[PDB]
Amino acid sequence: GSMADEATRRVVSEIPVLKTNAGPRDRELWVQRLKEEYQSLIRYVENNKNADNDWFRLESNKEGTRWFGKCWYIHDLLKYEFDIEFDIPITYPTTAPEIAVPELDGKTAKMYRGGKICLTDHFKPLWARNVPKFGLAHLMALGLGPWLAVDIPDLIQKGVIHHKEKCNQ
Ligand code: NA
Repeated sequence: GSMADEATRRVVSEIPVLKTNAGPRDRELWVQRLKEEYQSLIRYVENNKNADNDWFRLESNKEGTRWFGKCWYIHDLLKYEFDIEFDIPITYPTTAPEIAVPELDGKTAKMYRGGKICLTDHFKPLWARNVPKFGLAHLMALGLGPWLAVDIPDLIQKGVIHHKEKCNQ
Protein backbone atom coordinates (compact mmCIF):
# COMPACT_ATOMS: atom_id res chain seq x y z
CA GLY A 1 0.00 0.00 0.00
CA SER A 2 0.83 3.75 -0.25
CA MET A 3 1.88 3.94 3.46
CA ALA A 4 4.26 0.91 3.33
CA ASP A 5 5.94 2.20 0.11
CA GLU A 6 6.36 5.71 1.58
CA ALA A 7 7.66 4.39 4.95
CA THR A 8 10.23 2.16 3.12
CA ARG A 9 11.36 5.08 0.86
CA ARG A 10 11.83 7.41 3.89
CA VAL A 11 14.13 4.85 5.61
CA VAL A 12 16.29 3.73 2.63
CA SER A 13 16.19 6.65 0.08
CA GLU A 14 19.88 7.66 0.48
CA ILE A 15 21.16 4.04 0.80
CA PRO A 16 22.81 2.94 -2.48
CA VAL A 17 20.73 0.26 -4.28
CA LEU A 18 22.42 -3.04 -5.22
CA LYS A 19 22.32 -4.61 -8.73
CA THR A 20 24.17 -7.96 -8.95
CA ASN A 21 21.95 -11.02 -8.37
CA ALA A 22 24.74 -13.25 -6.99
CA GLY A 23 25.30 -15.35 -3.86
CA PRO A 24 28.50 -16.54 -2.10
CA ARG A 25 29.24 -19.36 -4.64
CA ASP A 26 29.02 -17.03 -7.72
CA ARG A 27 32.81 -16.29 -7.81
CA GLU A 28 33.47 -13.11 -9.92
CA LEU A 29 29.79 -12.03 -9.67
CA TRP A 30 29.96 -12.48 -5.83
CA VAL A 31 33.10 -10.26 -5.67
CA GLN A 32 31.10 -7.56 -7.59
CA ARG A 33 28.06 -8.06 -5.26
CA LEU A 34 30.45 -7.64 -2.25
CA LYS A 35 31.68 -4.33 -3.76
CA GLU A 36 28.01 -3.16 -3.98
CA GLU A 37 27.44 -4.40 -0.36
CA TYR A 38 30.42 -2.37 1.02
CA GLN A 39 29.45 0.66 -1.19
CA SER A 40 25.95 0.56 0.35
CA LEU A 41 27.08 -0.14 3.95
CA ILE A 42 29.70 2.67 4.09
CA ARG A 43 27.33 5.34 2.62
CA TYR A 44 24.64 4.24 5.13
CA VAL A 45 27.25 4.56 7.98
CA GLU A 46 28.35 7.99 6.62
CA ASN A 47 24.67 9.14 6.46
CA ASN A 48 24.11 7.81 10.05
CA LYS A 49 27.08 9.86 11.43
CA ASN A 50 25.63 13.08 9.94
CA ALA A 51 22.25 12.22 11.60
CA ASP A 52 23.90 11.62 15.05
CA ASN A 53 22.63 8.01 14.60
CA ASP A 54 25.89 6.10 13.98
CA TRP A 55 24.47 2.87 15.47
CA PHE A 56 26.45 -0.14 14.10
CA ARG A 57 29.71 -1.53 12.71
CA LEU A 58 29.95 -4.56 10.41
CA GLU A 59 32.93 -6.43 8.98
CA SER A 60 33.20 -9.74 7.06
CA ASN A 61 35.65 -12.61 6.61
CA LYS A 62 37.86 -12.60 3.45
CA GLU A 63 35.18 -14.52 1.44
CA GLY A 64 32.34 -12.15 2.60
CA THR A 65 30.29 -15.23 3.67
CA ARG A 66 30.37 -14.51 7.44
CA TRP A 67 29.63 -11.04 8.87
CA PHE A 68 30.13 -9.79 12.44
CA GLY A 69 30.10 -6.57 14.44
CA LYS A 70 28.20 -4.60 17.07
CA CYS A 71 25.16 -2.37 17.28
CA TRP A 72 24.50 0.37 19.89
CA TYR A 73 21.14 1.58 21.27
CA ILE A 74 20.46 4.68 23.42
CA HIS A 75 17.57 4.60 25.93
CA ASP A 76 16.88 7.09 28.78
CA LEU A 77 20.44 8.54 28.33
CA LEU A 78 22.09 5.07 28.69
CA LYS A 79 24.03 3.32 25.89
CA TYR A 80 23.50 -0.43 25.27
CA GLU A 81 25.92 -2.40 23.07
CA PHE A 82 25.32 -5.86 21.49
CA ASP A 83 27.47 -8.18 19.36
CA ILE A 84 25.75 -9.17 16.06
CA GLU A 85 26.70 -11.77 13.43
CA PHE A 86 25.24 -13.64 10.44
CA ASP A 87 26.23 -15.94 7.58
CA ILE A 88 25.23 -15.22 3.98
CA PRO A 89 22.68 -17.82 2.77
CA ILE A 90 23.68 -19.73 -0.42
CA THR A 91 20.46 -18.34 -2.07
CA TYR A 92 21.19 -14.70 -1.08
CA PRO A 93 20.29 -12.07 -2.19
CA THR A 94 16.84 -13.74 -2.65
CA THR A 95 17.11 -15.16 0.93
CA ALA A 96 17.70 -12.49 3.62
CA PRO A 97 20.42 -13.36 6.20
CA GLU A 98 19.26 -14.26 9.75
CA ILE A 99 20.78 -11.88 12.34
CA ALA A 100 22.03 -13.45 15.59
CA VAL A 101 22.58 -11.42 18.79
CA PRO A 102 24.32 -14.32 20.56
CA GLU A 103 24.61 -12.76 24.07
CA LEU A 104 20.75 -12.63 24.31
CA ASP A 105 20.43 -16.39 23.42
CA GLY A 106 18.57 -18.55 26.00
CA LYS A 107 18.32 -15.30 28.08
CA THR A 108 15.00 -14.15 26.49
CA ALA A 109 11.95 -15.84 24.84
CA LYS A 110 12.47 -13.32 21.95
CA MET A 111 15.32 -15.45 20.53
CA TYR A 112 15.14 -18.32 18.02
CA ARG A 113 17.82 -21.07 18.07
CA GLY A 114 21.37 -19.59 17.87
CA GLY A 115 20.18 -16.27 19.38
CA LYS A 116 18.52 -15.35 16.03
CA ILE A 117 16.15 -12.36 16.19
CA CYS A 118 12.59 -12.69 14.87
CA LEU A 119 11.77 -9.89 12.42
CA THR A 120 8.05 -9.30 11.78
CA ASP A 121 5.82 -11.19 9.28
CA HIS A 122 6.16 -8.07 7.03
CA PHE A 123 10.00 -8.20 6.66
CA LYS A 124 10.29 -11.25 4.32
CA PRO A 125 7.59 -10.03 1.85
CA LEU A 126 9.17 -6.52 1.83
CA TRP A 127 12.62 -8.10 1.10
CA ALA A 128 11.08 -10.51 -1.47
CA ARG A 129 9.52 -7.76 -3.66
CA ASN A 130 12.84 -5.78 -3.72
CA VAL A 131 15.24 -8.59 -4.87
CA PRO A 132 17.99 -7.95 -5.69
CA LYS A 133 17.99 -4.18 -4.83
CA PHE A 134 18.21 -4.67 -1.02
CA GLY A 135 21.49 -5.62 0.68
CA LEU A 136 23.02 -5.76 4.16
CA ALA A 137 22.65 -1.96 4.70
CA HIS A 138 18.86 -2.51 4.04
CA LEU A 139 18.82 -5.58 6.37
CA MET A 140 20.23 -3.24 9.10
CA ALA A 141 17.94 -0.22 8.27
CA LEU A 142 14.62 -2.15 7.82
CA GLY A 143 15.25 -5.32 9.92
CA LEU A 144 17.60 -4.84 12.94
CA GLY A 145 16.91 -1.07 13.30
CA PRO A 146 13.16 -1.39 14.06
CA TRP A 147 13.89 -4.54 16.13
CA LEU A 148 16.25 -2.62 18.49
CA ALA A 149 13.59 0.16 18.82
CA VAL A 150 10.95 -2.38 20.03
CA ASP A 151 12.76 -5.24 21.79
CA ILE A 152 15.61 -3.37 23.60
CA PRO A 153 13.23 -0.96 25.48
CA ASP A 154 11.17 -4.10 26.37
CA LEU A 155 14.19 -6.05 27.75
CA ILE A 156 15.25 -2.92 29.78
CA GLN A 157 11.70 -2.61 31.28
CA LYS A 158 11.73 -6.36 32.12
CA GLY A 159 15.23 -5.84 33.67
CA VAL A 160 16.79 -8.62 31.46
CA ILE A 161 19.68 -6.40 30.17
CA HIS A 162 21.98 -3.74 31.63
CA HIS A 163 23.74 -0.82 29.91
CA LYS A 164 27.42 -0.39 28.91
CA GLU A 165 27.82 3.36 29.75
CA LYS A 166 26.19 6.83 30.06
CA CYS A 167 25.59 8.78 26.82
CA ASN A 168 27.44 12.15 26.73
CA GLN A 169 30.74 10.94 28.35
NA1 NA B 1 13.13 -11.69 18.57
